Amino acid sequence: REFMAVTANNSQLLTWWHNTGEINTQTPVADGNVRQSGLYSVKVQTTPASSSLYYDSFVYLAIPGNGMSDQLQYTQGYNQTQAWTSFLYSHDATVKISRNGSSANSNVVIRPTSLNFPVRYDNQSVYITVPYSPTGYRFSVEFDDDLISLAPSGARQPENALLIFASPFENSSTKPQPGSPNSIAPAPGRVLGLNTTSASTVVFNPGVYYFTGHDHMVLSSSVTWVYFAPGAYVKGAVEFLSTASEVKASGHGVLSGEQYVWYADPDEGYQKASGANNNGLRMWRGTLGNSSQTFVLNGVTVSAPPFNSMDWSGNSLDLITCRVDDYKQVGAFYGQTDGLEMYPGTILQDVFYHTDDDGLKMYYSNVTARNIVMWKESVAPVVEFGWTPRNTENVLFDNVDVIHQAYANAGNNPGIFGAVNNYLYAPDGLSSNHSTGNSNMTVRNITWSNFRAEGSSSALFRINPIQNLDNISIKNVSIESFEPLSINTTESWMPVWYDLNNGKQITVTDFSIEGFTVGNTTITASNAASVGRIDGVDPAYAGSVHYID
Ligand SMILES: *[C@@H]1O[C@H](CO)[C@@H](O)[C@H](O)[C@H]1NC(C)=O
Ligand SMILES: *[C@@H]1O[C@H](CO)[C@@H](O)[C@H](O)[C@H]1NC(C)=O
Ligand SMILES: *[C@@H]1O[C@H](CO)[C@@H](O)[C@H](O)[C@H]1NC(C)=O
Ligand SMILES: *[C@@H]1O[C@H](CO)[C@@H](O)[C@H](O)[C@H]1NC(C)=O
Ligand SMILES: *[C@@H]1O[C@H](CO)[C@@H](O)[C@H](O)[C@H]1NC(C)=O
Ligand SMILES: *[C@@H]1O[C@H](CO)[C@@H](O)[C@H](O)[C@H]1NC(C)=O
Ligand SMILES: *[C@@H]1O[C@H](CO)[C@@H](O)[C@H](O)[C@H]1NC(C)=O
Ligand SMILES: *[C@@H]1O[C@H](CO)[C@@H](O)[C@H](O)[C@H]1NC(C)=O
Ligand SMILES: *[C@@H]1O[C@H](CO)[C@@H](O)[C@H](O)[C@H]1NC(C)=O
Ligand SMILES: *[C@@H]1O[C@H](CO)[C@@H](O)[C@H](O)[C@H]1NC(C)=O
Ligand SMILES: *[C@@H]1O[C@H](CO)[C@@H](O)[C@H](O)[C@H]1NC(C)=O
Repeated sequence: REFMAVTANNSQLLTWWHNTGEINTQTPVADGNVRQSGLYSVKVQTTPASSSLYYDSFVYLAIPGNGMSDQLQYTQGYNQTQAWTSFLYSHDATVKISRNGSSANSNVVIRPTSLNFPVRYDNQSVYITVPYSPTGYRFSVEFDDDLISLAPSGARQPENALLIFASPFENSSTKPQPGSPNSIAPAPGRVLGLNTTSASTVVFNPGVYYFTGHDHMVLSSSVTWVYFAPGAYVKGAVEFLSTASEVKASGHGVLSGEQYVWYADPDEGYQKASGANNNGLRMWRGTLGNSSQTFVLNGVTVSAPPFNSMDWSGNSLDLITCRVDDYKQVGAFYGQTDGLEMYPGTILQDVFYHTDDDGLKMYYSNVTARNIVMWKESVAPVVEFGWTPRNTENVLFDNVDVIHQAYANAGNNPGIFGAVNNYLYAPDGLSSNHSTGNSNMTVRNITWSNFRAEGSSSALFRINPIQNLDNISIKNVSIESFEPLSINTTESWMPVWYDLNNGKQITVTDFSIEGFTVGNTTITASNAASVGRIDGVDPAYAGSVHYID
């Protein structure tokens, strides 16, 4: 009979397919269709490896502009595309990647490079041995003959990326069990009524769903759980109306914003927002009441966000906290596609971020984020804590691998650790005016450890002390190489700042750097400037920046 995909559904491996897959690299796909990679084929086999059968795993594809040519102006203008595949496993597995029959053999580089997964080449295919881990893995497979140079940094990156998201099975806390109370399971196609349903749980089983570019998933006040099953592909954006103790989004399905134009404004027919009013449609949105709420986000893959990925509405955001795990953001080619907000007390781990703006937004206290892989695009720092002076303390960001960066100029506000200017006076974040800070606020007890920047990188830090800084520690940070000196994105700095109202000088206390390396060179106080390119620390703060060797 004619060939057909064969998927796995057993205790060791789960893969899925879409019969409405559409090969398309220039226009929007049909409402009920799913853009599929025409370049990469992926199959998975549970070890031990043998002549046994390999199971097909659907490879999704995201492209800049989502097929809307008039939206390309809102991207960086690169021709890069991003493909990815997800599967669940509970045992070591071999991932077999195949390109078309006419493609020549080419070695690959897996990022993060610290994974060191066994790789073998045979039968015009690439075999990667992915070990099982309860936290799973999220990595990039980069073919040497697919690398291109991104101007003006010259960064060497895949023209057609392929991401592999291997995740653990779903337990009863992330998957609606049989007999789950008061649930609703919409049929494939246009999804209606969720904004008025009396259901508590919305279940998206395998299939394709869409809300169009002029509506989104507004969930009624009774909905406290939305589930995206592995094999479910939902075109839309989520907004909870519930003010309950917990609102949750889980499952390993996909939530895609590809039908929305950049900066789509829900209050204006979803047309591009007027005057950068900051009302672009978020992929995750909620609204607080007068009581605490926890946002649990687990397993989901978000693709093609039309604006910031997430923000909660409310006068007091101190009552919201997040619990994020095994989550990914892909195909975020548009500008201002920020990573998630990590509200007070948040625990975020095992995440993959493709972002063209603020990545790890350190705006709240008692936050812990670890095991993150980031494909930083061309705008904003990897870590952001500028824009507005704040009282923030007790933060730990650990094990963050920035596998790529492609900045272009100083105006992009480049840097691994950055704090841009005050948004109220410098909307684009860059200004020589450093007298709008707040001497009455302090960011304290911050730890950024085990950060790794692969390939060419921007500056270690570009920090505006818009409020006092105290006890900030950088422990273990490796930069493989620096971007070109000519694009002015690699020199680190920290200018002296002053209080907006009384002119009191903002203070910096105990800012330590340890285990900082550039390529094969260890950075110390002696070569901090000449090799580490740290030459912009204000003389007033120089004595507060310590190199622990
Ligand atoms: C086959 O794959 C190569 C990359 O290996 C790609 O450049 C080429 O366009 C593909 N052939 C076609 C026409 O599908
Ligand atoms: C994509 O852009 C790169 C430069 O960044 C260029 O080398 C490559 O030829 C372009 N690909 C196509 C199909 O034009
Ligand atoms: C529910 O959402 C639909 C759009 O899908 C909208 O037309 C309708 O007015 C909404 N219902 C209410 C009560 O807001
Ligand atoms: C795997 O099988 C289970 C049980 O029949 C089913 O609920 C699930 O949808 C299947 N997964 C897929 C997408 O094939
Ligand atoms: C929060 O609002 C509810 C509903 O109006 C009310 O019953 C409750 O007393 C309020 N809680 C506080 C802290 O005032
Ligand atoms: C941080 O957690 C501590 C408990 O260790 C608590 O006292 C403090 O209020 C929290 N800070 C914020 C702003 O949530
Ligand atoms: C400091 O922050 C860490 C997180 O990095 C937290 O575990 C610890 O309780 C905080 N205590 C202080 C003030 O050092
Ligand atoms: C800096 O900006 C503030 C806020 O707009 C303004 O009040 C002040 O005059 C500016 N100072 C300089 C150096 O122009
Ligand atoms: C920094 O890396 C070294 C590698 O030898 C490791 O021993 C140390 O624990 C790391 N420091 C932190 C705080 O993770
Ligand atoms: C980098 O950008 C800053 C701010 O735009 C500017 O002051 C500096 O001169 C630039 N670096 C150089 C010397 O080109
Ligand atoms: C260190 O890196 C530089 C630049 O890549 C290279 O020229 C040099 O040979 C390297 N030295 C060692 C000992 O690896």
